[PDB]
Amino acid sequence: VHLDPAVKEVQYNPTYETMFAPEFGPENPFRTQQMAAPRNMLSGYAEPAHINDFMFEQQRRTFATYGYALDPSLDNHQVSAKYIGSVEEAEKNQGLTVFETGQKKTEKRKKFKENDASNIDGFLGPWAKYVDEKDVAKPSEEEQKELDEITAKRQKKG
Amino acid sequence: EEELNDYKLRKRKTFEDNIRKNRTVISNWIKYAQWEESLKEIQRARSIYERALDVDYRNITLWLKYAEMEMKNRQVNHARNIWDRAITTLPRVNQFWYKYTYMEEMLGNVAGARQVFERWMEWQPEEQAWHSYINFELRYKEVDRART
Amino acid sequence: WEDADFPILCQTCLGENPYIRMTKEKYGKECKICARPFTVFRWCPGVRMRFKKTEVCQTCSKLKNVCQTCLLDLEYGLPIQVRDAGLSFKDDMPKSDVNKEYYTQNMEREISNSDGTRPVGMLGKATSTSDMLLKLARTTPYYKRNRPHICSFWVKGECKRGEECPYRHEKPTDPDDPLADQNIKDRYYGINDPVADKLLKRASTMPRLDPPEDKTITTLYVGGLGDTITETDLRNHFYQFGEIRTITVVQRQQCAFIQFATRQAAEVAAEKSFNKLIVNGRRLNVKW
Amino acid sequence: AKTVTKQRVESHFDLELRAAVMHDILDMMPEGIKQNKARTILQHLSEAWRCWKAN
Amino acid sequence: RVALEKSVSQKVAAAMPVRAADKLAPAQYIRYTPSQQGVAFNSGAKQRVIRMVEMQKDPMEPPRFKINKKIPRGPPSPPAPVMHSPSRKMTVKEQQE
Amino acid sequence: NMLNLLIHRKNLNYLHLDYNFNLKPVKTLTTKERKKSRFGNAFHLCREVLRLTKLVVDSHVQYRLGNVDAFQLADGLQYIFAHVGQLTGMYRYKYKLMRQIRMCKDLKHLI
Amino acid sequence: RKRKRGVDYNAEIPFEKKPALGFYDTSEENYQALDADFRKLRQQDLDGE
Amino acid sequence: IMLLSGHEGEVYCCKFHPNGSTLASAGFDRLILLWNVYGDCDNYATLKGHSGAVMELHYNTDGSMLFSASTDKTVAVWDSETGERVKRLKGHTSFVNSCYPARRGPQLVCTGSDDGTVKLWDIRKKAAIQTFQNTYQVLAVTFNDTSDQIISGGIDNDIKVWDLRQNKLTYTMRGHADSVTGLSLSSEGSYLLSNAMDNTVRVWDVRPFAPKERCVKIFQGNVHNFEKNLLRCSWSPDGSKIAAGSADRFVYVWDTTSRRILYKLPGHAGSINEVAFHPDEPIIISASSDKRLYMGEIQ
RNA sequence: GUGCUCGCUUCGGCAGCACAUAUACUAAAAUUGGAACGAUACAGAGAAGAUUAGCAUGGCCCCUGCGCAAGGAUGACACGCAAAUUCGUGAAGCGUU
Repeated sequence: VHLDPAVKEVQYNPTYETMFAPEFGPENPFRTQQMAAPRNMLSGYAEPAHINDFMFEQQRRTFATYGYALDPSLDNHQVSAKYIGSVEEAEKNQGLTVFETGQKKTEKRKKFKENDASNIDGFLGPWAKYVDEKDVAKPSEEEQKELDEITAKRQKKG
Repeated sequence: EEELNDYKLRKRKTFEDNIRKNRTVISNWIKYAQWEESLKEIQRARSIYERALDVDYRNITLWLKYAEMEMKNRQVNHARNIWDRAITTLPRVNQFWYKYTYMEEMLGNVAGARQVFERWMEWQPEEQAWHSYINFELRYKEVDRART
Repeated sequence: WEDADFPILCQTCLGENPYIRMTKEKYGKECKICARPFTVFRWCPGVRMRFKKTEVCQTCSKLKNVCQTCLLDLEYGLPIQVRDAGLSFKDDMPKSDVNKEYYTQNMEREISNSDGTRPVGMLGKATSTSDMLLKLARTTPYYKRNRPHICSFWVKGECKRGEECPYRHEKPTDPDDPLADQNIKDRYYGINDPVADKLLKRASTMPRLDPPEDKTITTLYVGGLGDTITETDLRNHFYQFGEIRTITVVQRQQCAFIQFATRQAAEVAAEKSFNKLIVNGRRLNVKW
Repeated sequence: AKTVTKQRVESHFDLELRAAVMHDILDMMPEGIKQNKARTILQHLSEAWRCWKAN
Repeated sequence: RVALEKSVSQKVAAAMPVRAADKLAPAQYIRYTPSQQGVAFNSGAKQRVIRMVEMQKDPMEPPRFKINKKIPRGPPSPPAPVMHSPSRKMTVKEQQE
Repeated sequence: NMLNLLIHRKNLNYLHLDYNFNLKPVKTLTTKERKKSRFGNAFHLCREVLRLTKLVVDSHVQYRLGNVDAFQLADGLQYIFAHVGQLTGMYRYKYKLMRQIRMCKDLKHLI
Repeated sequence: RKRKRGVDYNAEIPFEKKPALGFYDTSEENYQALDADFRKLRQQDLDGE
Repeated sequence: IMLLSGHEGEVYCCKFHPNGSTLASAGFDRLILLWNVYGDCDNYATLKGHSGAVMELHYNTDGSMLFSASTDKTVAVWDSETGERVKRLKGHTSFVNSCYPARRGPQLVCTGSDDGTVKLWDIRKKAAIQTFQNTYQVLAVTFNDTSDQIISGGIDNDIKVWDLRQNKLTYTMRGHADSVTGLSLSSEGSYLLSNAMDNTVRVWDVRPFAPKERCVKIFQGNVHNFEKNLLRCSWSPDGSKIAAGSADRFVYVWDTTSRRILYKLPGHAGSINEVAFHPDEPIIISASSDKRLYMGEIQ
């Protein structure tokens, strides 16, 4: 009721009923999607959070490893929490994070080890290469020729 | 077209160099605007007058030259906007009021002319201005209004 | 110099993960258009991608109303040339460098004195929505845009660094394709943008109101009504277009014939009455 | 903003004299005067100075 | 004074540029509502949360850009209406003297 | 490398800076080149300071190579600091060094 | 061409301060272009007598 | 409205002193800052004795003693006049999430920890008198009014009530779906307020003669986010209003009778961990993770 | 990966727990434009006759210099058919009411 909608920096404590009650009247049709959203700057609403460093960083890491995360938004519907993204793997992997003992632990890649540092030109501690997938890749007998064409076609321009 | 553009470029550069050196010499602006007017490049001429107003808006002769150029080319609404701006910024320049009414009178907009006259009388102008308004009604025999 | 605390960025650039780490570098690079230094923000948009950065300052971004990185439009994600041409709009901003500098300071003066948080000066010239833009606009991301660059050594055929290689090992687009020759300036001003041209030609082929050459029939046919739409529903919609007096319905076709007092009203009616027309959840086909 | 160090002194002062006289001649004229002949008044000052030196 | 002393400090910061490195770690979070909401765009969420870190300026890097380049100055503010009294009648006799 | 890059950045490539921080020109200059290459006292002071380091450091190099006795090294450094005017020309570009240059002569006489 | 200034006055209206605009609509009215007539016009004719 | 900056970290807990004239605040910075309520709201303490995060503050009913439960595995007892750490109870193997001192004398204290133990104390003795072993972590404990019962809420969702005399679990309450971050008992002792991570605040009949279903009232409208903080709950002194911490930055006060919101006050930037009422005047303080305390009059 | 597991239970493998928890202007490149004297022809230095010290003034002109010093021909340029609003007298001839 008694509080302006065009308001900032309210000096007193307004009651719920005198601040959250609706604006009356019909909406205009003359406003596009960007124009109707409550933006503070040209693309959206930016406001300073103070979210705890360990919890931000954990969830952020979690999405990169799997593709699910717990929703950071702070209104949406105030009713029930959900995961986001590939939600099927959230229920599947029992909602773990990276900072936990994983459920899957299989099919590890194999590498050399010569942890002695006594044979010169034979030591490789943490610089060990995987044994299967190996240096000096080139993609084809014939794709090379097609890339030769493309570089030749570039020569015809200049 | 190249010789025409080179003639344009050479002349404009000499005008701009003279304007950069002699900004307060308003007569340089008029020469440039009149040269574009001779080329009928009205869109360039318009911008020269507006830029010239930014240096000395009070120069009466500058407003006149701008308004005259629009009237000649039948761009009546552009000229109206120039007169309406002029009377708001420079109400004491009597000449503007007379010329504005004179446009409406030639166009036969006897009604519109009155509005310019009525808004003028609000400022309480000199005696001679009133007589022009009186004579306006007298030319059209509205004796009872002339009385009021 | 432009010092801003947050970059104007679209959702596709911003990334698929809602937890973002980004670094703020004051005056790190010059703006690709106006050459003024600006605050550069750089972020990793996802698991495998380019680790993007802002290319143009917010000033240039405000004027067009575009994302600082991709330069696609914050309302639709289309390119600038498509959006302005659809509204028959044109930009008066000068093309030569010296006059552009003059114009730059003017807009700086305007944004500093006005509210400045708004496109509304440039948007105000053409605020109207158009059916062309709403059809073309992306409803969904295009993350493929974000994918890493092509490995130049791999194209040479001697790709050292092996399968570690974060750059893509796939064929580049053929140089004879006109779509390769793009320029940021040309995309920004909206001149000879090949991506725009492809869109506009395609969009032009979309169906349209052909019948009005029948200049003295004024009756509309509408098809697909079912049994689940009343006369009154139909009559209300047609009444917004104009003046009417005939309604007749053929139940075997499930079609109506409705006649306007003028063809002009009928043609005005037909403008809305395309694939936009939905009543009671049924989408209807309009004929003369 | 380069300074009036030493060699600049006499040329600077003669500018400030003439710039001051410009202000007075604008103010002293009645408001309906022909907005000219300012340069003519200055040339009389330069002549009066020369006559003073020559006695 | 708070308004001026701050602007003072930005001027005074020029006077001694190299007396020490600046120290900078105010790594702040801001919460953001993207305006152009949709079911697909954010992978689901209505909002996204962003960590801001000011990047470490290299002490030894010289000024990157040209500052001295002069530009044509923009036109002024819109002209104020002239509120004078009516032009009082000049006479021929005084005009001659 | 620093003073070398500063020359090449201005494309004054007709000047040469040698490994003992002399600057000499490879040809007779035009007036316009001679104007463009007239570095100020700030550049020349820093160059001559670097010369004074190299005379010190190379003396230590000569000793570590075994080309000179340790006793020769000591007399070498002593010679440098007494004679920095004669050996480096610094006082051309900053006249106040005639304080220090005198004082080293006094110390020379004293010791 | 090796110049930073010059040719810009041929590409567009150089310093297009728009006319002020209000109370009468005047986006509509527009003017006849210059009659070229490049078979009689002379350099003396553009400058005038 | 008054703003109280100056905590370097998250503010987990805040309590008014029982006489209303002074205020205590503490949190992630490990310091306990004592504020005057009236005048310029100035500070006049740093309490320094802890080595880890202060999880909860409680005064004794006369106000001479301040109790601070900490993640450092210790409970500190402070003299409010001098600021001396009077004693250090050091009996717990894991983080101390909560404490609460007895309403009636003697000076008993009870505690809940992540080691799954609920330990009773007596300030006279250096060791725990009794330990009840819960199967899972305990997030909040309070006494009842009669000082004979410990009520504990934990991550096992159920509310558990022990009896110190029989040394046995005596009744349990079921209905909450998630971890009970906060418990608080009304000044009359009849009712308990509970906050849980299932986005519900509830009032339970703690009296001996309750119906079999003890849940009397359910309140909604707070949010628990991904930080999973221990959002606390408090009663108004008259029992007419309840407050709950919420992670959506809004400060919630409900009317207990009408079950409506009455104030939903913006302005914090982070999760609000605890909200406290002043005992006599209608002043409310809310402690948030934005490193600020906001204090303001309500009507 | 390491250590501990009164772990299978051998010294082979696997499981659990504890500690340990997210570098990189991501290239060894492909590109894109704008620049350095200085030679080639051309080009000649202000003050009303001539030979000349200069100090100024103005700005999308710079160079040299650490400079709020000082030089660059007085650093160059400025040299201009330098026309801005708004009229009336007096007689003489011709045509019209």
